[PDB]
Amino acid sequence: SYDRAITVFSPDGHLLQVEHALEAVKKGGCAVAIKSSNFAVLAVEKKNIPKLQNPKTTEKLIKLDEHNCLAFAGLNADARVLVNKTRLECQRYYLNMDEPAPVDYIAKYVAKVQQKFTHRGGVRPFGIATLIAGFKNNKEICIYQTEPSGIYAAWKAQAIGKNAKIVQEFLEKNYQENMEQKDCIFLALKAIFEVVELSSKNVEVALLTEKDLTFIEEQEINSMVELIDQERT
Amino acid sequence: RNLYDTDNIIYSPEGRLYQVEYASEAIKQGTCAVAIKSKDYVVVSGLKKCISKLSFPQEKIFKIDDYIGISMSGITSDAKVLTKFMQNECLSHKFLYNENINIESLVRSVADKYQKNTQKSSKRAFGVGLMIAAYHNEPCIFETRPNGSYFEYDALSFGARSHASKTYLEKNLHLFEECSLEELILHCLKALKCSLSSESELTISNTALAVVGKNHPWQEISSLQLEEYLSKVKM
Amino acid sequence: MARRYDSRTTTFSPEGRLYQVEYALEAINNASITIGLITKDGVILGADKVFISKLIDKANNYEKIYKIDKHIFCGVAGLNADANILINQSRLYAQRYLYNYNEVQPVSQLVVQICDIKQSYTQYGGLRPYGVSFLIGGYDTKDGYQLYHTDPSGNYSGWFATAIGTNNLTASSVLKQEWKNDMTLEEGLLLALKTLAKSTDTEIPKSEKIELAYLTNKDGEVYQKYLTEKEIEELIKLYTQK
Amino acid sequence: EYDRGVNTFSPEGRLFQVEYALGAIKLGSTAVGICVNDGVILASERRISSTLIEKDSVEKLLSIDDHIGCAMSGLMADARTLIDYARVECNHYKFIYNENINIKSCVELISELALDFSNLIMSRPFGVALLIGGVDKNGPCLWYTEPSGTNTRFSAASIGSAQEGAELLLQENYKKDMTFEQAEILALTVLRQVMEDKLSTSNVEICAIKKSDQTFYKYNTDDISRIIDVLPSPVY
Amino acid sequence: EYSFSLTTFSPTGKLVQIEYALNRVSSSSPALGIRAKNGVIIATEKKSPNELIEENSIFKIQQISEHIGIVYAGMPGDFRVLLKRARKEAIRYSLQYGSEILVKELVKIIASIVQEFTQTGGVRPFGLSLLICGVDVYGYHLYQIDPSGCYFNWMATCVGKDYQNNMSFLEKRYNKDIEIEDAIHTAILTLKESYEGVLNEKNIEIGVAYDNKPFKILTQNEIKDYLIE
Amino acid sequence: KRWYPYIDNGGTVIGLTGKDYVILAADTRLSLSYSIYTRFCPKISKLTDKCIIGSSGMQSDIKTLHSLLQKKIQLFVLEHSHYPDIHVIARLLCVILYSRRFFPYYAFNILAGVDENNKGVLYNYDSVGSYCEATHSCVGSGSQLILPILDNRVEQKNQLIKNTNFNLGDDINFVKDAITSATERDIYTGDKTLIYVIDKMGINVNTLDLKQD
Amino acid sequence: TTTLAFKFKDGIIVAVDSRASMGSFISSQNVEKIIEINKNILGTMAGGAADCLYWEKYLGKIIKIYELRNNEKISVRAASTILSNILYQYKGYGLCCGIILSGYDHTGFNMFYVDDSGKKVEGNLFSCGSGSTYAYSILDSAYDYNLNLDQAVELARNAIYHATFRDGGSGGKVRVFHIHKNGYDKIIEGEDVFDLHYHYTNPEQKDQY
Amino acid sequence: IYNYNGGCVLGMSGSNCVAIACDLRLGANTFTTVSTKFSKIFKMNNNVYVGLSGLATDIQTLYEILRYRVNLYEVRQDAEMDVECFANMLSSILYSNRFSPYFVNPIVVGFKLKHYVDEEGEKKVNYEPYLTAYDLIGAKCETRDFVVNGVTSEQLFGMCESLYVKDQDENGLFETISQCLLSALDRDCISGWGAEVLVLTPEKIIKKKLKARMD
Amino acid sequence: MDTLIGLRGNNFVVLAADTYSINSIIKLKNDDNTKFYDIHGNKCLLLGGSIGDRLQFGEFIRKNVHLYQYQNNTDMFVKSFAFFTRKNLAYYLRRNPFEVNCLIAGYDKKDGYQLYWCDYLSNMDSVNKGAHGYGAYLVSAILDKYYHENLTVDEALDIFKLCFEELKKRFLLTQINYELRIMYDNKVETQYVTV
Ligand SMILES: *[B]([O])([O])[C]([C]C1=[C][C]=C(C2=[C][C]=[C][C]=[C]2)[C]=[C]1)[N]C(=O)[C]1[C][C][C]N1[C]
Repeated sequence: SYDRAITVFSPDGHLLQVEHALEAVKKGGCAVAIKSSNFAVLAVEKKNIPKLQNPKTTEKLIKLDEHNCLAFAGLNADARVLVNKTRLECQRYYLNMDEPAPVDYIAKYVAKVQQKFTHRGGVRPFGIATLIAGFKNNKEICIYQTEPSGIYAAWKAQAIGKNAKIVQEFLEKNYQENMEQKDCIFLALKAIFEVVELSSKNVEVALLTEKDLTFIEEQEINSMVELIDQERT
Repeated sequence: RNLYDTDNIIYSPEGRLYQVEYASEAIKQGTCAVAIKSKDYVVVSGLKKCISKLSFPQEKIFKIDDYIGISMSGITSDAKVLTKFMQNECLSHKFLYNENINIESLVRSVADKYQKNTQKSSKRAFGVGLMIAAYHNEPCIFETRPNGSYFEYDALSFGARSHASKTYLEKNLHLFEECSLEELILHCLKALKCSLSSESELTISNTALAVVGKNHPWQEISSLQLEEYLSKVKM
Repeated sequence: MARRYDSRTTTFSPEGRLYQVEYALEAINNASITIGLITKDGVILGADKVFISKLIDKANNYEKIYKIDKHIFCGVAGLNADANILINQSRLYAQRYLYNYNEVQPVSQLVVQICDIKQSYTQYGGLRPYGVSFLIGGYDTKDGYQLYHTDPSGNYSGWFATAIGTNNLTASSVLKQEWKNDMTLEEGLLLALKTLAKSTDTEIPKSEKIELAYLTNKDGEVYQKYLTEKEIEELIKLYTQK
Repeated sequence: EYDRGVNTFSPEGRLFQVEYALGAIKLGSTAVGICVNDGVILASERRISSTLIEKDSVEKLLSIDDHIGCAMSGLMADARTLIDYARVECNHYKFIYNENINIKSCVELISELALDFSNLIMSRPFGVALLIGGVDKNGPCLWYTEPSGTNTRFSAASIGSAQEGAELLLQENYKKDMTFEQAEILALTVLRQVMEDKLSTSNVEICAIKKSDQTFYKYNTDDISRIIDVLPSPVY
Repeated sequence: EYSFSLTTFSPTGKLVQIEYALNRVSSSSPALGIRAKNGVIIATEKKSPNELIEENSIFKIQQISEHIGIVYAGMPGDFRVLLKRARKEAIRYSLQYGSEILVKELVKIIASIVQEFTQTGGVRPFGLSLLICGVDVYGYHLYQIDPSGCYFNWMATCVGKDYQNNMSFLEKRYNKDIEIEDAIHTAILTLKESYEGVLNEKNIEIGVAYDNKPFKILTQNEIKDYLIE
Repeated sequence: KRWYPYIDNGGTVIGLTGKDYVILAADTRLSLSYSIYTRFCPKISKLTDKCIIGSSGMQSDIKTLHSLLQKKIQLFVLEHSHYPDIHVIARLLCVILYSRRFFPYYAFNILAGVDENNKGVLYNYDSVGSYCEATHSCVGSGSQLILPILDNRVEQKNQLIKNTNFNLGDDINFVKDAITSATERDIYTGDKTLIYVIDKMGINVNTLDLKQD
Repeated sequence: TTTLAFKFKDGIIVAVDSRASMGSFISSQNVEKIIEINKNILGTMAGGAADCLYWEKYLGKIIKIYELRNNEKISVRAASTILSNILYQYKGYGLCCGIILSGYDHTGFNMFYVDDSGKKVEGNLFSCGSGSTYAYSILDSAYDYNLNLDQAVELARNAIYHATFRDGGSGGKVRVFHIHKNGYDKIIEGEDVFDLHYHYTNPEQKDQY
Repeated sequence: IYNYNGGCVLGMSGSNCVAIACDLRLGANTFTTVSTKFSKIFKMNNNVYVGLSGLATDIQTLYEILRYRVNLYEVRQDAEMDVECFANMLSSILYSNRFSPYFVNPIVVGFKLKHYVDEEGEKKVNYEPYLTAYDLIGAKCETRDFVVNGVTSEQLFGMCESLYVKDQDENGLFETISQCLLSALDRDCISGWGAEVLVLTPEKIIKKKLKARMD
Repeated sequence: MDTLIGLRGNNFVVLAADTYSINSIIKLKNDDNTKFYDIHGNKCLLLGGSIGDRLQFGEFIRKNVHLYQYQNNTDMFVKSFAFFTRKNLAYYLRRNPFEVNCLIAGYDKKDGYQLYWCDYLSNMDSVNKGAHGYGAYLVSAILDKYYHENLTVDEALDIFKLCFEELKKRFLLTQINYELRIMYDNKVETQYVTV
């Protein structure tokens, strides 16, 4: 209804309307972010019907500011409304502080607004799990995983979305400390479609640096994919 | 029963509001508190609750104004809303005017605060009962039930084993002429001990006690002062 | 207290879905079919008129392909009643953008506005969702001809050809098998008839039936719509080659 | 919730939501606080889900103000809004009144927000358990806020999944008189008995609020090492 | 918490509350609209009442503006609130633009109001169907508004009880170039055949547009001459 | 015709602090433009056991500003269970005074009290939320006259800094000297004055009689 | 009222007088105009007394929360931007305050003159107050940016003196601070009877001018 | 109406065509020009031309509203909007700001579009001129012939009165309105840095920019 | 009080402004002032008038335009940017003064290089040459006499030099330091001139 608590404590102590929101994330698309010395790479899963549905949906890899990534995973309906609030927030902060919003501040806000929607009355919790890549006040890259419950934490290399457990356990065993520009692409690609089909059209990968977020084009994407199927043989 | 319980609006087929009858027994779980009215003094004592032998005893007695003090018994969070309301009410009256708030009028002002949380369905009845003990120009003791209701008493008891403490007070008519607070404070302390369970903790320096009277503003009884009172209780 | 009377239309299901949106999608899967097609000349929208009676005026009106702006138009498939709520809303949005920025609103920006309002109802408010989803084809000077398919849930997607409505699978199959990337306007119109005829398993359309419209920007965004007369030639042309 | 709202008394006199939230505070990492007459020490388990996490952004012992620090239990995301709220209220007090807030007073404004859903704005009870401590005046203080709103000052409390075991150990090994160092080794021993295999630096985040300096201090990897080496209880 | 929709999607994807409203519209007295080459006819049958009632005090065919009439078939209470609210739109429009409102914009405005009660919370859908007819600079019009809120453009229609065969009767007796005088003749006949126990005098009602004359409601003197055949 | 809402009721409040005390003195005359309302209207209202406030502006604002401040202080005591320090009170008065910056109180306030073992301390305001610790301050009609006198005896331009020590008894006599000088040199200064001495143990309200002209 | 700042070779030297006068009468002469906005950032009062004492200490409240939620120290650019915005909401309400925010942040040494009308500006040698013109005049003819600390405070003291000399509303004790790379120190909480020190060293005459 | 941004707008009616004209100046202060492209004649519709004169802020701000509502009316209508419906809308739009007025003096010019049969085999018919003139609070001063507003309203009234004849074709009407404007702008020192006569017929629209004196 | 000059050619747009800070009217405050608000989408916004209102207005425009270009992956057109700026300036006009004079400039794929001139009263109109402040009375005539069709970028700067040594020679407050913003060849070049 209008102004009723729809998220309330189950007799065992859990919040059922948040627990169900987590299961809405699992029915999404996997997203992977990898950190490095001074840049972060983000690779996500995209689904397009052949010959139709031009890839202008560009769900994941959302620009927030000059240097702020966002690769959500969950209900695309709630993705736009949550993202647009941050973009509204990012400029307001850059107006009240005259300095671009750091990655940590944006993650704290996204975690705040998400947790706000599971505490107010007559509002459904966001069915979205996001991860943000950006630079702090000091120039230092960071990735901030987020959950629909509002919990957030910084991660070196985290995977969210559909069957993120399999990707995470793989990503945990072969992550180097400071990988190369072409290594981070490979690790993200090798991990993103460990659960996704090996086709190069399914994955969309972009790399974030100190300036001018760069989208990786299909040339090397196809090139590295052909380097992975032979890895699987 | 099962149907006539969900909200604080439905009347049971016997005309009973269950959701305020249920909150009226949350006071029956708080620890005992006893108020005794003398000819010109009021003595309020309450048993503090220790949840563990590491924890500090919970505060039972609260001061409202110079000559007004209370002793909640119910949900602690609900009481804290009422003490702030009462404190902000006696202070405003002492600010808008220069008098002391009429204790009879103050109780009505807090007794209908219970009420406004009963007509609507988005609110709940306060789970706390109060013991408004004050000396305006004569000693007086009040009690507010979770349903909008208040009475002026000559002695009280709250909840835990109140029936045991009431028996001691119901048979004692001395309290009216009980001058010499020493003789009166013992009467209240004996009453509080009566409700207190045997083969358990005895009344110790961790039980609240305060007085208010003619020229005696609401004051706690200091532990050094209180300690000897407990000694005469053992007699 | 009407707590016992509430339906909790904005509450997650045990499997992480929303039942109200789940049922709204079912509502728009029983409505008349609508076809979208992007050609090099322009974008084609053609929907099927559900038969009611021969007494319908069927001369100067049809309730499937409306005009949202001079360069944007939509083909509705779902509850016709609340479509006009969103059509009027999107008409307001496309005209207030022109009020602020002194230029026509790009299609990709109107859709996100009309999808945010469509989504907002299933996020908070305790109201039922909009049981309506419509293709929104339009021409914008930035990214040319576009075609977007909305949803009661609020999530849209760009497309080259989509066939929402009843029996959409049999109309997406024919579109997927015959939509050449580069098509002329008359070629696309024939394809629209073929997918409309096959979706409702009729060999030939009747022109008291499916209606068609397009943009075909001629540096002035002509935005023409067919009266029934022009479709006999389209029906004649389909018969000759099929 | 099947036919009941948030404001509903059980036929036993207890509220339903708050007695349900009490079961939500028995899942966080164990935190142990000890109040001696020289300053409060706060200890906390660190449950790193994976080695990929940075172990720094995730934290258990924040500081409400320059002289207050707190622990957490239960819904971690639901506790940040309290600490953030308390930070504004603590700072707002320092502006209207030039002095620092009493920890007892800081807890009350947290407690009254914990039932803002009751409507004499939130909509459900907060499901956390705080362990606030500080050194305002009258010596150091240590409090403990429940979802039910009741707050009782403790001398040495414990929160988290293993709080029942930690309070069992504290209730025996705690003495009214200890030096600061006796508290530090006591807190680790309590955690050591209930934590996991390794008592490493990356497992606890002990912070102190000394009476002398009257300022919280988050122990770094160096200050935390010299306390583990003590091993006053080498019992396996 | 007191504003939540009572009209919700059924599992089979139907707004079942609307289907109930249409059930009651399909059990009221048949209203009927017919448009001709030079005017529009809206007709309804008002069942033969007791002599206690004053027949003129209740009229199912009310007038919106100079050239826009109306008739309903549903709950009389909702017609009055909708008719009164419909007249405000016809006046609010004329308070901005000089000319009298035209039917196409009036129907769209009213349909948006019928749709609101379908979606907004705590209210039920309107239990009636309207037939707004009028004369504009764009010729003659005859629209129908469902309880669902969707509106249709008609050349001839029925909304009342047993409108299935009632409208089938019109299909075989209607043509685009029908004379307005013949339209009333057909309008009487279709009501006459549907009305069991044919006594179609003192229990009928006609409203005419008459080729850009002001909308007029035929009093019974001007009706008995139409009951010969 | 416009109803200017500000009038000055005159009167002066003198503050002077020592090593371990503070002396707040004020007159009691309340007067209109040139006539006299009453000959005893106290301008000093005690706040805690060791903090008093004196105001010398418009008496309607002074009565409500002191009343508002004691209402806040007692509210502070109940919620925080300890009497506020003078620094706490002084800061709080700054917020209350500035809370109406765009319709300011027409009152100038001097706040006196003790915070340390003794540390006699004193604050002065100017009608809007601003306060600086001072060794001596006076506000009101006699502010222009008394302030030079207090300067010459507390601070020094004198070549040799005589009377370096300042016992409590002499300082009381000095304020009686000062407040009498303002009386015979100022129109609005009172006829009976109250002198407060916030010492270690408490406050004295010894009264002095002045000229009636 | 006088105010200075340098951003000299290895710090910032902020200098003010200590006079608060209403109308033509000196209400007080021992006011503190420097405010501990932060450990590294410190502001300055000018113009109206309360309109900047309240807001700077209100600004310190905002910074303390921000420095605690983000657990990184705020920058002078951000602190100044916060202050100018909140002072802009009171355009027509008659506020009057000229604030010079100087401090050390991650991006070096920063200074920002902030005025009651949202007048944020980045510079090296700001000065505000009634006697600011004379204070500017001395500094422009002696400023080097290569001055060491010993003669930087001497220049600041020299400028404050000459401003208080020519200006009626500037005077009293001279306060000269210094902002480190970590915190700040109070170099001079000083005096002002040193007219007979800089020029006219020997008291012999009236110092004709 | 202000000397600030001095500009005038003129409209005239012919036998079967109407002509709307204006000056192209945009004067920042009274005696200071900054632009000579500032056309004050806007195309609301195919045969509904509005001419806004006055402060350029309110000229543009009102034009956005007019264009925002004419399009909203037409799109919701699937029908071309006519002058007398639009003209009354402009009267109410100005009045809605009765106490915060739009400092403009609009002119509405365009054909009236009667709709009788025109024949046994025709649908729509001849057109009517429909000139009208307003002021800042929207008084519909409808007139069957020339209408003027602007700072040269008084200069234009005199010339139009002495030169306008009853009915003229497209060629004849253009010359009279051009002479009625050029020689009226030459008597104003705050307007007339180049004219723009726009005579339109039922079939075509003619835009001409005269070689006006620029002084 | 402060001079803004703009010149538009077929392949360039050059914006000129003095780098002075008139604040504390009895004197200057900064010798290298910042009035230009460069926008990401190859746009610039030059403000005159009061320094307090320049920051509040110009910065606000920059955020909203940047927010528009982030919500929508496009780059906001110069015509949209110009008329959106006028809307906000006129929106606040009857609620807050904002005595700021704009000079909108940018490059657009469809409309080329455009210059827009805006008064404190929102009198937006596209021009080939603009001039704000009191210096407009002394630089507008050079902008007419020495400007012709299809100038090249080098000649435009020669024109701007001719205007600058005019304000030094004849204008009351002889502004000496000016900053330019040359837009041409998909570049935003910045250079400072003196005297
Ligand atoms: B300056 O002369 O312009 C002056 C500046 C000033 C002085 C003092 C304080 C202050 C107040 C309280 C505690 C600490 C410090 C701040 C600012 N202002 C004035 O002279 C004007 C003239 C009349 C009113 N103001 C005092």
